[PDB]
Amino acid sequence: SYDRAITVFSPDGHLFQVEYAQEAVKKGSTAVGVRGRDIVVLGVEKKSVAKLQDERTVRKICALDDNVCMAFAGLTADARIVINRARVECQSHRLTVEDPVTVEYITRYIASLKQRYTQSNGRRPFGISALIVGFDFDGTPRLYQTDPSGTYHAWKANAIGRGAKSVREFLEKNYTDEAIETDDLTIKLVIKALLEVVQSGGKNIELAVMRRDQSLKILNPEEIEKYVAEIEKEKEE
Amino acid sequence: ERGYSFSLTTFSPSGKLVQIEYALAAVAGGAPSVGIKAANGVVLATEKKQKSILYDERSVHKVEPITKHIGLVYSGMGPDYRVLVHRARKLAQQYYLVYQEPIPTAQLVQRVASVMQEYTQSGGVRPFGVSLLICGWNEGRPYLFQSDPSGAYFAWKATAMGKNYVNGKTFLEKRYNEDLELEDAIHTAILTLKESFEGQMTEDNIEVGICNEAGFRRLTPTEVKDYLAAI
Amino acid sequence: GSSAGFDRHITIFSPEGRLYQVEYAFKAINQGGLTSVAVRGKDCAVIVTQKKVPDKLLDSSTVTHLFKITENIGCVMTGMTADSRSQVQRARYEAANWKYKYGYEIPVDMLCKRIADISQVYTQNAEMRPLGCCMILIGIDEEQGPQVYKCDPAGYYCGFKATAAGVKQTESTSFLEKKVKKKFDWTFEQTVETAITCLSTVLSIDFKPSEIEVGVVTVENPKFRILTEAEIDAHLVALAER
Amino acid sequence: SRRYDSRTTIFSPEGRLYQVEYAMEAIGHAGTCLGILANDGVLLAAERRNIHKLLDEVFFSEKIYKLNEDMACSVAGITSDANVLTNELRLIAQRYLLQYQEPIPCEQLVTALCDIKQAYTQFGGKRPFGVSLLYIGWDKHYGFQLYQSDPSGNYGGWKATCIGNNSAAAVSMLKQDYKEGEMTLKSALALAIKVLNKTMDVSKLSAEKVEIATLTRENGKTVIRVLKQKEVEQLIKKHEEEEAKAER
Amino acid sequence: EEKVREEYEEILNTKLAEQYDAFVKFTHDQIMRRYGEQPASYVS
Amino acid sequence: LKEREEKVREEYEEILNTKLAEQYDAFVKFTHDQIMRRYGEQPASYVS
Amino acid sequence: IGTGYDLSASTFSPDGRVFQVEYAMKAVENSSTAIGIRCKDGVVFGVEKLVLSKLYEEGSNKRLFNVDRHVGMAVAGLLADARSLADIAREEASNFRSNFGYNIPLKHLADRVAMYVHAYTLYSAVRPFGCSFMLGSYSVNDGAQLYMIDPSGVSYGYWGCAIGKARQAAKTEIEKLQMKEMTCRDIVKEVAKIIYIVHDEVKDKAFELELSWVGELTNGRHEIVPKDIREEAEKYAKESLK
Amino acid sequence: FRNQYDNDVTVWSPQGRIHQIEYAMEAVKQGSATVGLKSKTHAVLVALKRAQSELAAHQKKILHVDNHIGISIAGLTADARLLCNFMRQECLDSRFVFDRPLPVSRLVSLIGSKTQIPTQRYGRRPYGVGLLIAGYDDMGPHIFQTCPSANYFDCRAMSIGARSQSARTYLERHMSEFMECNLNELVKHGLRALRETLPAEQDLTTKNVSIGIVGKDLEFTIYDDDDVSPFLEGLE
Amino acid sequence: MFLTRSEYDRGVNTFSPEGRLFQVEYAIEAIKLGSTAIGIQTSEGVCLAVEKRITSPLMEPSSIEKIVEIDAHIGCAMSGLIADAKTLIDKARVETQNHWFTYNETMTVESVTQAVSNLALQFGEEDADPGAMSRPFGVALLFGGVDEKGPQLFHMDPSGTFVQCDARAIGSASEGAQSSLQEVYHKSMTLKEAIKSSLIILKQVMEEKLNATNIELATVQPGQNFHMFTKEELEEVIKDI
Ligand SMILES: [K+]
Repeated sequence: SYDRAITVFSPDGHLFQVEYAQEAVKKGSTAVGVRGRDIVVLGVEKKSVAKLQDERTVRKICALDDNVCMAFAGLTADARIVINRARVECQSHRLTVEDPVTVEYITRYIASLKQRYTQSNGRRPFGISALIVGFDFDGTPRLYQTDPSGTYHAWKANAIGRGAKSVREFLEKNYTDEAIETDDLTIKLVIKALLEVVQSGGKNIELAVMRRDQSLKILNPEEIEKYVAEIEKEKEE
Repeated sequence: ERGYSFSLTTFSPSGKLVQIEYALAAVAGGAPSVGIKAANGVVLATEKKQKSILYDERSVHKVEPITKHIGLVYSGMGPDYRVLVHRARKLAQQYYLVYQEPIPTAQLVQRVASVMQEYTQSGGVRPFGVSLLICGWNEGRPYLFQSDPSGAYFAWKATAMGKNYVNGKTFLEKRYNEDLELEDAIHTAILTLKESFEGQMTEDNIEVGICNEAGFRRLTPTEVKDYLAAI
Repeated sequence: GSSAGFDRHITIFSPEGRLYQVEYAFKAINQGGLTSVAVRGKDCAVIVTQKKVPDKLLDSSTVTHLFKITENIGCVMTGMTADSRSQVQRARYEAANWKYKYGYEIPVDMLCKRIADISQVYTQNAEMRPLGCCMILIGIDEEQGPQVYKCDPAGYYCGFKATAAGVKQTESTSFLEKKVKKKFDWTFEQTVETAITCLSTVLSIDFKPSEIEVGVVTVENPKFRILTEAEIDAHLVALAER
Repeated sequence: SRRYDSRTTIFSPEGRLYQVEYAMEAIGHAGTCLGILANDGVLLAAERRNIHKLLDEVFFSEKIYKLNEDMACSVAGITSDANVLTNELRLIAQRYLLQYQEPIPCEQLVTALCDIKQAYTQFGGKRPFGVSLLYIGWDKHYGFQLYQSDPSGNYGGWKATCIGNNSAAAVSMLKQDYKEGEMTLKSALALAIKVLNKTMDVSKLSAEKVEIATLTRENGKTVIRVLKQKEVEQLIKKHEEEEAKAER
Repeated sequence: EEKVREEYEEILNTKLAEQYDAFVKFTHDQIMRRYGEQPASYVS
Repeated sequence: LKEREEKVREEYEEILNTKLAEQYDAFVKFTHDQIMRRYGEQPASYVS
Repeated sequence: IGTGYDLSASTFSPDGRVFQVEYAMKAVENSSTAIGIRCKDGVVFGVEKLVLSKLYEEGSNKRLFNVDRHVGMAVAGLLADARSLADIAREEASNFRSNFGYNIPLKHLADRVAMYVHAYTLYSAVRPFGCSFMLGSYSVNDGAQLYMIDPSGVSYGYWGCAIGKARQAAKTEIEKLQMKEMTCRDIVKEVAKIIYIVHDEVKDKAFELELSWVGELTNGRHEIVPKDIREEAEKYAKESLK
Repeated sequence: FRNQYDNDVTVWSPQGRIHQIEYAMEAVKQGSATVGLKSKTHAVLVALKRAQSELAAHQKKILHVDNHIGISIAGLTADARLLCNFMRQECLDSRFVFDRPLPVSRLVSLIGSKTQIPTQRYGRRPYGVGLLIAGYDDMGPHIFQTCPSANYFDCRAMSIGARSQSARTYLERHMSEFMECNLNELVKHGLRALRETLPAEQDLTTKNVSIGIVGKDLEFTIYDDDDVSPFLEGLE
Repeated sequence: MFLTRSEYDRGVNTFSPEGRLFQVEYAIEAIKLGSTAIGIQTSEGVCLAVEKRITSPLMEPSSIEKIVEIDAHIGCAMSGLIADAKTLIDKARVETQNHWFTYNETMTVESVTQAVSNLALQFGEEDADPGAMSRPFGVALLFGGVDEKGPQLFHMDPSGTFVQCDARAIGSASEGAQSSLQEVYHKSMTLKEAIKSSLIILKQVMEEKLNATNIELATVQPGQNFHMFTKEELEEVIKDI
């Protein structure tokens, strides 16, 4: 079996393979996630807008479970692998512990898997960064990310992929107690965050929403267009 | 003791497996081998130009039977041909044990090609340096195949491989048609070998094998003498 | 002789299809400094090798290149000595296993093919080097008569009417070819004559009996026998009188 | 040995996998294979690159491989890796059939093969499968489907796509000419012939140089039929008439 | 005696390493020029 | 004894020149084969 | 000569030389010389065991091992590899006695250990042993035997051999002996003489002579030379060295 | 490319040397000084415990191995602990199988073989630790030195670590007395040798010296900060 | 043979000419990039403090845990690549619970630190099993807790060297914090003084301003168990500065 140490410490203490996985993440499509009072919203940029494609097959927001869902930036196939293992682990935890997985538990599992690939023999780190959202059993919304290095943190709102810094600055300047008062305000906040980096509005936005005791809902293009129109009127004033 | 676990064959920046190209170069540098699919058989011919009279021509053979109805010839590195012949015999026997029917020639070609593919991608190994011509008669129809070092198999009606293989292919292209019987195919294969043969070609410096309804068999030197005299 | 990549270090193809490690293994065969000559006749096979004793402190009984594979097959090894001993040990094992599994003694061509397959494995994989030694097996087949076979590091094997391997295999090959083309019905005496004559005319030595080794098999006596100093001296005297 | 290791499964300084990219260049130099999803069927059209007239073409097809009762695929790239991948695809489809006693949904088979390709680009040091496939199928869930796969293990559901030599031009033509949800089997066949005309510029698009197979549904049974020489000739002649009529 | 040979071998190794590094960086420059223009399809 | 040292220096210079030439030949063959594709070159028999 | 083809024992030089094995031999010729001489009734070993610091105890870093009840072992080169090979030889003799039920012939122990060390001259995953060693035994039904094994793995019988820095001088002075007619009681004296001749008192300051014979005098048991006989041998060697 | 003779343990230099072994020897040489002695009835190890900072307790250097044997480490401490665990396991196995203490020389031979194994395999590295092994068995007091080269020495006294040459010089000049010394003046000689390593601005304190003694009727006991005082008093 | 980069010309288990494993030195360099951590072992407890290093206000400090609980009597402050610290924390927890299961007694802090430190150089290549680590852990840990010997503080670096420290500072600002702890430490200083001193040092070394949400402080007293301070409990000591 292959046992070369792909990820090794470089001088100055950098793990180059992890940094390169992060660079691959930086070239992925922008993904934004915002945690509201009673709704959690995930949004992804679609550079692959090409019209000869089945939108169902390139979804970048996947439901890890009935109460957990994630969006990724980076390599698509590695994201598929991590999503599949996360679903398997969710179902295993539900058998063994009787209860639905908390968001932080599956986030820890995904982070541990990425870190293990960072340090195990003969495999490169996962070139994906995630945004694991969902609701806990006690009704507390959550939002985490998992970088390729394996570090996971909780965020009120974050962006991964290209334009992460721009959208992160926008969210810093535009995440207040009022901006997440209602569901529509959260939807519009995520859409406005994406519009800071997407080429054209509406057509390049994939937006999924999760609220209490309801499964993930993929907002259809018509709803995205009507929301974007609402931001257009709001910006006019 | 543990072998390397990484592919020696990898994609070049041009987008091409250079090791397979170099294996094909070794194939193109070997003794010419020709195969002609007649309407009632197929002939496999190659030259046995030993580099001294000291070599015993009957000691080693380049046209090796695999089953009672399949034979093969190569153009490249002899030891790799021996390895692939042994593996093809193993695969044929496994098929016979499973299905109690002689292995179809297409199936044997597919399995040999799978072995070649394995050696193209597996760790610490180099691709085989032989292209095979697998001949067989089954389902009342002659067959002729060519398996390049990469493991890609092509159905052929007539082909030449080795030195002057492009000129031999042009020769065959000019002088092959559907209605050839086995004897005409043998004559044409001998002429194709002659087209690149250097010096006088005799019984012991060419090896010819045929397969028909009666099955596959190497032509004995006396029969090759009879066919050579016909020119 | 183009080169790109590690093709001169591990057994991978050069751009012209050449494996340079195999050719370097042939050079390693040459590195031994000795040459060996084998020739078969009507009812015998003879292997004659160059026996050099660099130091008078060696036990000359323990410096040999003729090895008895089985009770009926002989072997002369040219090249690196440790590799040659590995190959002879492997040949002994394969022959014994053949007898155990199949109930009859291994044919010489079969043993040469097994050793050649092992050599091919060496020249296919990348982590072990080929053995820089060459094997010349002799024996009597029940149906086909005397057998002379040779296997080189490339994995090639073939039967020979008369062959040679070592530092002077080309000159010996030319001489044996000139003698073979005549086809004058070799006997045991004539076979040992032509082997010793080839070795001497190529090396220009005129051996005393202690500078060569002779191993013979015969249809009358299929036992492999390593000729002693008396027999070799008798043959050399026969050379001298002519 | 680290000296001889080619480091196939590592990242580049700029964060890309060189081996996958090189395999994709190899595929981009391979035979053109395009598929079009129609309302009543889905078809695969593949340029044959070996045209030499000493070939026999004994088998069912040379590019189109039947994967199960209800699915088929084409290949652009290395043929031997294609063979191992298509064998693995057949194994996966039959494993679902054994486990669930029903045909495998197309996306599941694509996902399994793509997961294997991901494994080969994730660990082990082995070179990736330089094969991009082009799947056509049908299932009781999403009807007629067309799927693309990449050496990196990526896949996408396409309604019209082309892989191989001159793939970009074919994709542009398909984008211009594909009519959403209004393309029948005959319209798709005509579009395929037209696209292959401007893709095989050098070869002038004879019927001996293309292999077309259609997947339709008849009486609850899926039929995968390779188009005959006569009817491919008819398609080409009809396209020639239409091209001449354009001059009018 | 042997030290002179060792020093000459070290100098030769250093020079060969410099030339080989030049070759490696040149190939890397060509590859980065070649594959930088188009975006990777797999990353998304 | 310095004559042997000068001879060793000359041999080292010749060896360095030969090694540099061989390395350059290897590099140019590498560039011609693995890189620098030709537009008019159809792929080999194994690409289909 | 190298710098591109001397990185692994699994690589052949363009002229067919495995440079790693040659570097192991270079390692073994930079060690203190160990000599062994075979006589009518046994073999006597001798070692110029240098004492690197005087803080060591007399008998530290022995180079005369005892691999079986009737076989000795003199070593030169890296002592870690010498001890590892001593354990390998001990295990081979133990396994031989366990399976075949009698003492291993030294002609077979030498072959087994030589093949073991040859296995390390083929692969890039391992390195050749940096120690050449001698084996010596005496049995009434097989006589006195002396064999040398070097990093390549070649085994030859010797009437007398030397391994280490002063191999050439030791062999030159051993040839002056007539060991074929002498007995152990005199061969030990001459071994001390040879070791003291080949030793240089200006480069390596101090050394202690380590002697051991196996032979008829010891019923086949390989024993360290008794203290009184060692004192007499050193007395003779010093007087001769004048 | 690079020096191509230094990275791998399985690559011989054209001079017949393995540079990785020498680099592990350097690892031993960079460690803090240890010095050990032996009388005809005792074997004493005294080590110079080094402190990372003025607020950090000094590293333990004498480690228990068995009822009747002990070691003093110098080099990589994790390698030292792994080799110490191997030694302890071998001693316990000898006590289990034979119900007798394991002879010191045989234990050192096992250490030599175990440390030689990685000397010859690809990817492996030499044990970058040098061990001063002092034990008492039927053959009297023993002191041993083991190098990363898997070569071990039967010593009468030895010092390994940083500035060890001064301690070795002191030991050499005063070897003749060690045999007839009692425990107190034997450990005084050891402390003098260890002081010879220290620079001019420092001297032995109960903080930076540890003493391990094994003898005829003496459990191997490591003497620590408070307990070193009776041996320390009376040097200078 | 071209395009090979010198990143992998050396193996993982290779020594430098100075006798230091290259990977261990690189992991030590990685330690100097982590958040600063401070620990003081007083006679009435052990205190551990670490900066959170909040990159952006959207990140919740409650999630970024750089101090953890090995058991009721052991804590751990981590600096460096926190992703690598979790394997060691899990191993320490497993060892503590195994020791309780087997012996019915709390495992000594020194024994826990030793058990975790044995993992530090257990990394390699093909020589080992598939589950073997490929690189040293880029984490320095400050184990602190109370046991039979009283309050204990330990420091383990990637080299596997674990050493008992009266007051140790690790992370980016290790040197300045260590000099300050030298200036302030007395063998008879109380836990309240230790906490105040540690927070003062953190304020001196932190780039961000010290507040109740950008540090974590925990104590292990000979009485009560491992305790994580909170808001309304960390302001009560921050205000004094
Ligand atoms: K090889």
